[PDB]
Amino acid sequence: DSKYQCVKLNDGHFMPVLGFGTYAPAEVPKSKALEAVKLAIEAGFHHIDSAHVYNNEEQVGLAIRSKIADGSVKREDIFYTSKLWSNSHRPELVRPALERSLKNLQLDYVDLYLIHFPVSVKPGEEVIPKDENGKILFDTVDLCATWEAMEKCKDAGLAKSIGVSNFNHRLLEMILNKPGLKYKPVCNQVECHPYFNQRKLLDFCKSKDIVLVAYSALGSHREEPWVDPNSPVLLEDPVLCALAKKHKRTPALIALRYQLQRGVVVLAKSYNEQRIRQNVQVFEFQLTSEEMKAIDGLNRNVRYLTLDIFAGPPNYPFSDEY
Amino acid sequence: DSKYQCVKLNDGHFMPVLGFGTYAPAEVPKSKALEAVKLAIEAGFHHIDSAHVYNNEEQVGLAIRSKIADGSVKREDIFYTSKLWSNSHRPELVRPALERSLKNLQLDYVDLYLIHFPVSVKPGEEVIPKDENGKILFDTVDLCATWEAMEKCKDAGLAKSIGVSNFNHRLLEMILNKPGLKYKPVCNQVECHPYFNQRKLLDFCKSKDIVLVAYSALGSHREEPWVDPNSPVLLEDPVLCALAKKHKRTPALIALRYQLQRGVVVLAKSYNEQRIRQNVQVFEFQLTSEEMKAIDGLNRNVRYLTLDIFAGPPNYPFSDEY
Ligand SMILES: NC(=O)c1ccc[n+]([C@@H]2O[C@H](COP(=O)([O-])OP(=O)(O)OC[C@H]3O[C@@H](n4cnc5c(N)ncnc54)[C@H](OP(=O)(O)O)[C@@H]3O)[C@@H](O)[C@H]2O)c1
Ligand SMILES: NC(=O)c1ccc[n+]([C@@H]2O[C@H](COP(=O)([O-])OP(=O)(O)OC[C@H]3O[C@@H](n4cnc5c(N)ncnc54)[C@H](OP(=O)(O)O)[C@@H]3O)[C@@H](O)[C@H]2O)c1
Ligand SMILES: C[C@]12CCC(=O)C=C1CC[C@@H]1[C@@H]2CC[C@]2(C)C(=O)CC[C@@H]12
Ligand SMILES: C[C@]12CCC(=O)C=C1CC[C@@H]1[C@@H]2CC[C@]2(C)C(=O)CC[C@@H]12
Repeated sequence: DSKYQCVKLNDGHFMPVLGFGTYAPAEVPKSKALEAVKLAIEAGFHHIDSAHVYNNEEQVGLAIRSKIADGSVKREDIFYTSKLWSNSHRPELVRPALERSLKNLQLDYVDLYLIHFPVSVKPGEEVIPKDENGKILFDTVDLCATWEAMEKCKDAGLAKSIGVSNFNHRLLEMILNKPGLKYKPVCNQVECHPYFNQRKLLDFCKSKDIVLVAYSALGSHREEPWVDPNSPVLLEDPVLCALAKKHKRTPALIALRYQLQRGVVVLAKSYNEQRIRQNVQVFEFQLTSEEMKAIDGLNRNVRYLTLDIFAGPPNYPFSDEY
Repeated sequence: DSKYQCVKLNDGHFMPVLGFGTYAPAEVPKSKALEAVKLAIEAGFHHIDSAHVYNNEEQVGLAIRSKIADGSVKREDIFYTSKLWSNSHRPELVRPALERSLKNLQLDYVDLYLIHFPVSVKPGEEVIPKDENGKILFDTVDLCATWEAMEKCKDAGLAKSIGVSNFNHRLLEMILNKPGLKYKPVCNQVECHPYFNQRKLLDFCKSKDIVLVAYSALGSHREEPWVDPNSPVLLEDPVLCALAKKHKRTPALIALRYQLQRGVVVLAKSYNEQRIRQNVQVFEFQLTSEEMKAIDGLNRNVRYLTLDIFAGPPNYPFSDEY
């Protein structure tokens, strides 16, 4: 209980292998993230994933400090992730954005800070800046300079570990090859589930001792207009539903356990007390090789989150094969 | 260095996934055991595996206490395993054997106690009792009764968890189907390596929430007469050597990593300070799907430890398919 399952990252820190997702669609009020994160900690989640752009870090920070102050957990046993939004990729703005997140959290450091998405937009107060014709104002930024600035955040102790999200093979290579590289990314957080299992990019990341962290592992929030409402619903999949019945679990738990067995650190968002608790059952059963092969067979090239609002610049990550 | 990778067992306890093997052939002085377990703890091993029959518990116990007393580690961060030898299967001899191990160790409890080998031999003080012409004297003991005595040792707090070693499918079912079963075995510790990968037994264990723990994962001690001197040397395999070269590791480290990635808890014995430290590097890289498949391909029905001196009784575990 005072113990939990973690993986060693390439900088020597440890990451719990089940993480709590905190993004909620625009219609959901704030008090909701506060209570959900408390419940998550209560249930046994020790890894909590957020971002500046989720507009919840005040509530998330409060939940974590509340659970430390009530004695449920110590700060050392919470692994909190934040992410740098694309209007702060300029290296002059990286540390201020991190300090801005720490101030909202009222925490002294994050355990992990990520580059949220590799397409940069113009700096300023708008998170999606637009021109007088409604066109997104993209910015030309060298992400190797952004990386340098993230490395100095780790040196300052403001982020214990640094990594990336939504990077493809070419963009990881660009960082791993950077002149004067000090710290590799510990992770690449990307969409990953049995309809899009990312085996090629997963193998690339394993070959470089980068951990792949899976978001939308339950099929995503399905929030319009980010996700099309006619994409297939992952947790309705017949093979997952059959395995869940066989195991007396649930399709979600099957989807979660698949990732754990393939060496993926898996996130799961739920703001529902029963499902938050149910998701921790991932550690209570195992899948056989034939079950794991049946789930591998489900891959169908369904990307829920294409984020094509950001397509056009060379750093848009999803037009490459991987 | 206060975190480390563990798996949850079916009784709620946690087992670190790399364990330090302490058996050495007769010719090696027992002082090497004391020194080796101190090095292993110093290198970051938190799981230590021994047995009454290894004749080293006085030394292993002293190593553990020496590292507790020096402030290196706390008792709650060592996972210590002992095993019940076959001269003590009669239920009335199970607790006296556990107490005898605890007195030799000077510990108040083991974290794990296993039935070492399912064939029983005549009770008394010899661990391999022989007749007038040097033949083993076997005994007829109902392992379900043995198991009940094991459950009472767990209830007494003298073993935090209980499990088995060298059990096959049939023998595990015997236990799982016993009327009145209180505690399933948490594990089945068996020979496991790329030449004998146990995929059938491993799948069955995963389906029953039992963790398979691999011994002889580096290809065994190769001690004669227990291991056929003509059997192939695991760590000379060209697939393992090629993956070690690709990874800038060693064939031993590839064999260890393979087990971690298939959900097996792996032991490694070394009494060499350099190799003890090297073996912990298992947490510093990852194998790709392609490399895992290539290692899967090596399976070749080579069992180093046939233990065929115990063949004949029906509980001899290695005749069955799995
Ligand atoms: N790096 C990035 O770009 C990025 C972008 C997106 C997201 N993320 C991170 O990844 C997290 C997870 O991804 P996601 O937000 O898309 O959602 P997800 O985890 O795939 O969850 C999808 C949905 O599953 C439901 N659910 C959860 N547990 C369940 C269970 N046991 N049974 C049935 N349904 C269940 C949730 O509804 P209820 O809440 O009603 O349970 C939720 O709406 C995010 O919250 C965020 O922290 C990162
Ligand atoms: N349950 C049971 O029936 C059972 C029976 C047998 C054993 N076991 C348990 O499992 C343990 C391990 O099995 P094992 O004793 O057969 O041996 P093992 O772990 O397969 O292999 C040990 C041999 O490998 C060498 N070695 C270790 N690390 C190495 C490296 N990095 N590179 C090259 N060589 C390396 C050791 O030599 P050095 O020492 O010289 O380094 C030794 O010669 C035992 O010690 C015991 O704790 C259980
Ligand atoms: C990152 C994000 C949330 C998590 C998710 O899954 C999908 C998106 C895509 C667009 C982001 C959005 C969060 C809020 C943003 C910044 C806006 O206010 C307009 C664009 C939008
Ligand atoms: C059980 C054992 C240890 C670990 C291992 O690898 C397998 C063996 C070989 C046979 C056992 C031995 C321990 C020493 C034994 C018990 C004797 O005193 C005569 C037979 C011999």
